[PDB]
Amino acid sequence: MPRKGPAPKRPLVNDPVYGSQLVTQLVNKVLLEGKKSLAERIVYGALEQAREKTGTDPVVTLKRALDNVKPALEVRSRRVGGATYQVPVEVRPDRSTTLALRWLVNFSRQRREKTMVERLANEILDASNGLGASVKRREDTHKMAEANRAFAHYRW
Amino acid sequence: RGRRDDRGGRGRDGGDKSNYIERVVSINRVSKVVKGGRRFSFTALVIVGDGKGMVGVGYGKAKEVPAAIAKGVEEARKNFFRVPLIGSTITHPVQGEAAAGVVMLRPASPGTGVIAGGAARAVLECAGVHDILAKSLGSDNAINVVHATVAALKLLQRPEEVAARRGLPIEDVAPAGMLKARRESEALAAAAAREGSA
Amino acid sequence: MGQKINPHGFRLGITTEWKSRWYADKQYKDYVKEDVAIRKLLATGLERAGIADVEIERTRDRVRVDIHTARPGIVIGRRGTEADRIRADLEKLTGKQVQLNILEVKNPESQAQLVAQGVAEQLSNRVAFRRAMRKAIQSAMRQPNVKGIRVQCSGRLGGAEMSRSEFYREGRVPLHTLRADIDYGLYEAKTTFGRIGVKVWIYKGDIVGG
RNA sequence: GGGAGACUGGAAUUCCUGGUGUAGCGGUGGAAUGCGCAGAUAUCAGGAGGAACACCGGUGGCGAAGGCGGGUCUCUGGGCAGUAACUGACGCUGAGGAGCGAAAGCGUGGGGAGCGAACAGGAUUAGAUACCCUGGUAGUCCACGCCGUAAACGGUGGGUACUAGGUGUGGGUUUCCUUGGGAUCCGUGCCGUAGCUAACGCAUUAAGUACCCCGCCUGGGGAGUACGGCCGCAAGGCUAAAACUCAAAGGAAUUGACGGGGGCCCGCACAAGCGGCGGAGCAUGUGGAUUAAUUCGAUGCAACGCGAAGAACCUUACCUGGGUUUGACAUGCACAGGACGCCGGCAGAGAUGUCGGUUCCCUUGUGGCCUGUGUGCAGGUGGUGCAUGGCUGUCGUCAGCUCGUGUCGUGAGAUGUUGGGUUAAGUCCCGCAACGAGCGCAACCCUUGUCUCAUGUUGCCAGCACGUUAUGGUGGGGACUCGUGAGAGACUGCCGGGGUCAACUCGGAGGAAGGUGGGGAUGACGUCAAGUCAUCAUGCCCCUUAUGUCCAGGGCUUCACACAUGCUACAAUGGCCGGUACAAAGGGCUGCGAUGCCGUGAGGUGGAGCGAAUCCUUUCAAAGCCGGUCUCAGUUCGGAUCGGGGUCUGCAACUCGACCCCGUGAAGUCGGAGUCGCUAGUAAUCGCAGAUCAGCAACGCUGCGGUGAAUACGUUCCCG
RNA sequence: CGGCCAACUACGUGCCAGCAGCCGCGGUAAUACGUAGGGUCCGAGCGUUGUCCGGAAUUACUGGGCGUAAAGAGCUCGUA
Repeated sequence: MPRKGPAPKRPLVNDPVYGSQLVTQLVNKVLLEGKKSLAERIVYGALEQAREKTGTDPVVTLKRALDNVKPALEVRSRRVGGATYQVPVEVRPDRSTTLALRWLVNFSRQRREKTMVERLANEILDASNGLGASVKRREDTHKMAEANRAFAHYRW
Repeated sequence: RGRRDDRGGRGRDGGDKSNYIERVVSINRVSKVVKGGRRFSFTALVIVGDGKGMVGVGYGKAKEVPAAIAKGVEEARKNFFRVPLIGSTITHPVQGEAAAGVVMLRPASPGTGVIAGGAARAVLECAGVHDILAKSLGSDNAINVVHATVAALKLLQRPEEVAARRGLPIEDVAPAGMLKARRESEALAAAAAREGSA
Repeated sequence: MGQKINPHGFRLGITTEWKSRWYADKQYKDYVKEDVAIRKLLATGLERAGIADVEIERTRDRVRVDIHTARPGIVIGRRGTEADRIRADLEKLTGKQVQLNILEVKNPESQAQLVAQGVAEQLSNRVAFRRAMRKAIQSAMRQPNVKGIRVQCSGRLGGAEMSRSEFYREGRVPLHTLRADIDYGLYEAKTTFGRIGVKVWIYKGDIVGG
């Protein structure tokens, strides 16, 4: 389904408890394989722990962390003539939400809390303030993009 | 060309009219490289003719040998060619050229025999000649010497045709010995023909 | 190389019927063993005779062995002398009693098995193989009703060292079409130089006849 | 822009002096030597000096050929046309001969900006005596001479006459319209007949048709080399062999393959993701080493959980030993027979031997039966897949592969099958010296998705009745399933737009489903001397007193290693205990085996009931959900290993079975270079059944269902 | 007694021993090596070697060529 053009994608239902596209998409990216129900227990429990440490709507905290990790430019690896060129490219909306949620989950998974619920709670909170390692990966990705701005012209 | 002697209880071998004289001159397997190997086919240079002096030249392409011979028979069948003679000789010395094929076809006194190489010997043994004297100069081949011999027989013409081209009463076109040979050959045509009527 | 499935085994559900027909629970391995030894017993003298098909219907332990051949007269010599000898040996080799029905095909040249018989038996007899075949695609043509034929011969053709396969045909022989009614027959010539395996495909018609 | 001489012009590069002015400039695929920070590169003003002539300027002019382009002046060469005034064949060619003759090179004397062999450093690289970079001498320039060579090529000696044309452009004369057109002589290109040619091509500027003179060729190397001579300051040029050796070396075109060639396309090919392998332990297989034997096969992709869908004995092909001869097994001869063969007893590892009981069925000649003694002979998992058949893999489920008849070509061959668009596709349309066919692709078939009709037990249970314990359990019922038969339904059929008004493509409706709905089965012509003489069959060769055959024991399971596919892990999305909910498919006769009882548990005792929509595999699962505990640790993670104790299968678990109980408790903290799979019910994870099978090395293979994601911007890059 | 070039089968050695005018035959099924049968061609002879002409239009007077196959002097002027 590449090389024939764009392929049609599956529509994604929203969350029952919270009512967001982004909560369910966070669940499907929490899903270490097999246990979607257990992924729902991790995401739900982590967002009620975010509800405990904020006292507000958890999806607003989620979208504010999701905004504070969301990148605007990504670097490529295109190679013109015997030298590897980091090429910076504009990021689509779905690509940016994917990098935000995927970085959020993976660098929550590196973090050292006891369960997974406390990890994901503390990573959504620290990404809401801006103090997680995932925000530092957003700043390192914009570091590679702004450091490599000149190669971006190819218009590629 | 093997295993031709056969007796069949089938419908027919379809033997019929035109029992002509047919000579197969040469067969060289012709190969063609394609993806993964060689494809062998077959070429048969087929001479057909009757003893009057009508000659065919056929050129058969098939991937079986009797198939190529039969296609050369049908192609020379499609394309005959008239050869003018005197008795059973040829009229006058010619040289034919088919692009490298040189053949000199010279007449001779009768009794001498068809002296020619195997391709020219084939084209002249099918034809109505019995005593001429040829030679194949250049090109050392079968196809070019057959086709050059047929071009050489296209450079032939009647004594009468020459007389007609120049608007001259024969006698006045030939010399006399060759007119005497016309009298001899038409006289034996009369003897064998009137022995053919009775 | 050519990974071509046996087409009588590729249409045995759809068009071509099974050759052996019964029902068997816990008796099946025995019926298989008897079926094998019967077909070995009908290989030799009937392959002299001109055998094409060996069907075995099997009722409540009687047996019914039926053979489709091309000469009732070599299978049935003197009445009961040539028939009841092989019939009686089928009655003794099996632990059963045999009802042998023998019947003629209205032609050969349009049984693929019998075309393979006549071709390979000519090819053991030192004839020219291209005249072998191309004599067979001849006849085996025309006859009634037959919309294609395809003859392949591999092995030491003419006694040569190389094993050259040959491939002659005429008409339409579609193998991938399942409403084909193709008869197939491979029989193997036995020369002194070796064995010349002959495959014959015969496409009778488009007719499903469902 | 024919040549020579003389005088002169500007733009640009470099250096120089002087301003303005600061830390980089230069260079590259990416860099570094290099020039700078003492004032560079940059910019402005002035000066020197050399060489080359932007634009006009090109398929154009001139010259015999080399060759010739800033300008002007001076001297000089040739060509063309027009008139026909003159001479009156004075023409053509030209062996030797003299002259001219690019570039490089040579001599003597000048000149020396740019470029630049050699020559350095830098870089690249395995290594660069190379390409690329920085510098750089002879040279390139002028004067005067040498040299004499070039793909000095139109690869075509010079002269002359003739042989259909069409269209450009250069020089000049004239008839007509009145610059346009015509006609003409000379020039230079592109296309084209006839003719020619081996073919490509040439084709009035011939490679055509003919005449005149000259040069030159006689297979490829050896070799344009030696010897000798001539010229030259030298480098070298010119003239020019032989021995010897090869069976060829060549020309043009054809079909393929190939390219770090071009174009257009596709595929988990990359990208975007997800999960792995490679490190640990084990399970299997292979290499290697061992061995009495480690039977034999299969080594890129396409060998290595592969022949094996089941190695304790058997299997079994191997080894030590014990036996054996018409043999373990057939059948044809002779020859004797009368029972063969059996069920035992004994000795033996067992094969086997020796004793004990039974002794034939037809007939009169033998047959059914064997043993002998021989005879042909059987038997070989002995050899050759480079003698084969059959079966199979692979390129690739890729879109291709051909043929007939016609035409084109001396021929191999081409054409068709190329072109324009389209397709999952040589699918399909429109063109076209082709017109058609065939094997493929598609379709026919199975399964999955919806409904209709038929349909009632062993299957369902709504509406009825009866159960009480336990449930369709039971009388009953066709309503729902479901089971299996027949049938409808997807066709771009219906509407909108692009389409050449063609194919086909973008959207919409209806519909269970939308555009080959999903998955199968289906492998074209051939390739690879691919695989297999061990499934079988088989040609030829070999053994026949063993390479046959019978048995016991051993081996195929050995182990300092190395590879390969898998499984369990390294933990909290987890472990352990308790409670609880949902499958699909299958399997079953000397089989599957329930309640009950005995065990802790493998299991034991027992046999209900079933050849099975019924009985049994428990009413079937596990992951799931609810709850408790564990608190990040070499641990309540992990189970290898080792000890004790058992059960079952089998004549027999030592070498070598699985399972259970108690203890024991190792490596292992997500794994280097590299690399693999996968695009939706997919990946991932979770159990279940089956074949082979007495038992099992099953973590394998084949299937069944459960829960169930992420990503695909797009063809630049790697692979086919 | 491969092909040219009239005339073929078995046995024996299986890249050996050998053959051959050129093309080329021998790697355990050779019509090409050696022996046998058999055939063919010649015949008091029949093969080999050498030397010459022929085929060779391959030094082309009769009777060849020179765009790319070997082959047009680098280009002119001009003596015989």
